[PDB]
Amino acid sequence: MKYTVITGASSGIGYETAKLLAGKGKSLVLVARRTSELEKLRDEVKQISPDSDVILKSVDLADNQNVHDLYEGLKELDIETLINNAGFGDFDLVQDIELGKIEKMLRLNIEALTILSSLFARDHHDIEGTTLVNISSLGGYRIVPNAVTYCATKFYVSAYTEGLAQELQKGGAKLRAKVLAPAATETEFVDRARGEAGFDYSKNVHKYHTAAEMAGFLHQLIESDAIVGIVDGETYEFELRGPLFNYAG
Amino acid sequence: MKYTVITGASSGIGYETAKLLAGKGKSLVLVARRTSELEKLRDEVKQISPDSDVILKSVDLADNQNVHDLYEGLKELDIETLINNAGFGDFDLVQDIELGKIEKMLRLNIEALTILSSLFARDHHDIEGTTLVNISSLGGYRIVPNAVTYCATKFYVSAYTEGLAQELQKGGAKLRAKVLAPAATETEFVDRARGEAGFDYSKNVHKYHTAAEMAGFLHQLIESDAIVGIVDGETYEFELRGPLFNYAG
Repeated sequence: MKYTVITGASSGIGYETAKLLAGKGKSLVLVARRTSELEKLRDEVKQISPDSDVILKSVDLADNQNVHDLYEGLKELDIETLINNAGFGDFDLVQDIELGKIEKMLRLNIEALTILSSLFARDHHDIEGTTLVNISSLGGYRIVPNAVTYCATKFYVSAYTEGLAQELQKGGAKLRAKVLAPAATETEFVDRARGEAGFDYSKNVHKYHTAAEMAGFLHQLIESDAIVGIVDGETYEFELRGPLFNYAG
Repeated sequence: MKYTVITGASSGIGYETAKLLAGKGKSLVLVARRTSELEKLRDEVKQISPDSDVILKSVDLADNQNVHDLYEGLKELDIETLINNAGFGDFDLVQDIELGKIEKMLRLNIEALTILSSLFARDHHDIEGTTLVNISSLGGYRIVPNAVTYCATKFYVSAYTEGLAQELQKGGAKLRAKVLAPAATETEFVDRARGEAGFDYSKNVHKYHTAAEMAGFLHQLIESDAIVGIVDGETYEFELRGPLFNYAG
């Protein structure tokens, strides 16, 4: 009846978020390219919550028109939450990057996120109980060597979302906007970012959250009054906080 | 024989930079859409410096292919400096924006700048005497109400450029990357951002630099060892300094 839209639902944080919210009886619109994985997730959602309605959207969100079309197709649904989670990364020096991939990364991590945020805001700003959650990274607040382009995309996500969140608050909007900033999380991110499958976090990363743990944090952020949900890089504690960037409003 | 590439040369900061560097006897590649204004600038550059060679590129940089084709066409030139100055803004709430314009803004402010930075770095990283200068904004370090999307584009430019600059330094590169962050500057920026010609800074803005003053700052940043050239929002003093963002390298 009321729906949560999750982009990048087919694996990782998005997948676990779907499973967690199914635990709360929510209906879901699950968006990704991998139809097969979406269908697997759907089965798992329905096992957790038989009365959850699930809508699958097999869509490449790296195309701006595809994003517009996606949103237009939801017009007959009551969306209470929209989660802009689809995204990927890259490891390489700038002088070494493949522009096809980096261009796509800009279209996905920045453009698709801006298009859906904008369209959601346009027709949810005055609707009670609505929430926009954009997924940045701790890398959207502090730069990581060998990941400059990706970090920059997340600085965009962080600044955009903090700006939007404060615009809505100050303008008396009913819509709330939030930003999740994970650190290391065990998903397919490293595999896609290095361009080779089967990275093992247990044998390569000293500190990381599971995707299930990150989904829990995401849920805590939604239910909170805080704008920012960020993992501390030193302690790996999850912190609900106010905007981190300077704001001239 | 050695060239400075200036994007957005047809008005504002870019225009004044061309005239200043002409004063230094430099040769120029001037890029923009307005052929007529490019030719006017060319006349003025030649009046300042008859021995400066001037190459004009009438190009819409909001199309990624056009940016690639632009760069490939300079292959026979010796580029010592590339300035990613083309860009525009918008004033409006997120819920009120026009997606065509904001989509274009992402393609120009973010994508064209990334493409040219990446391409320049690819074949200049080890070349003595080369400089990349990306034009951000004071709004790429502090968020301005009613300009959230644009500010996010400039947080991208700031983080990308600081990240790149540090990557190059840490890696022993000969190439130097810099970021200029103007505050209010008397250009066509307000006209294009409100979608309304004829804005008068003298009667509407308490503090602003002229485009000529900002060109001078730009020149000081190139000659400096500093990564960041930023205008103080309270004093409007120009400061040469190091990265502002948290960096983990």
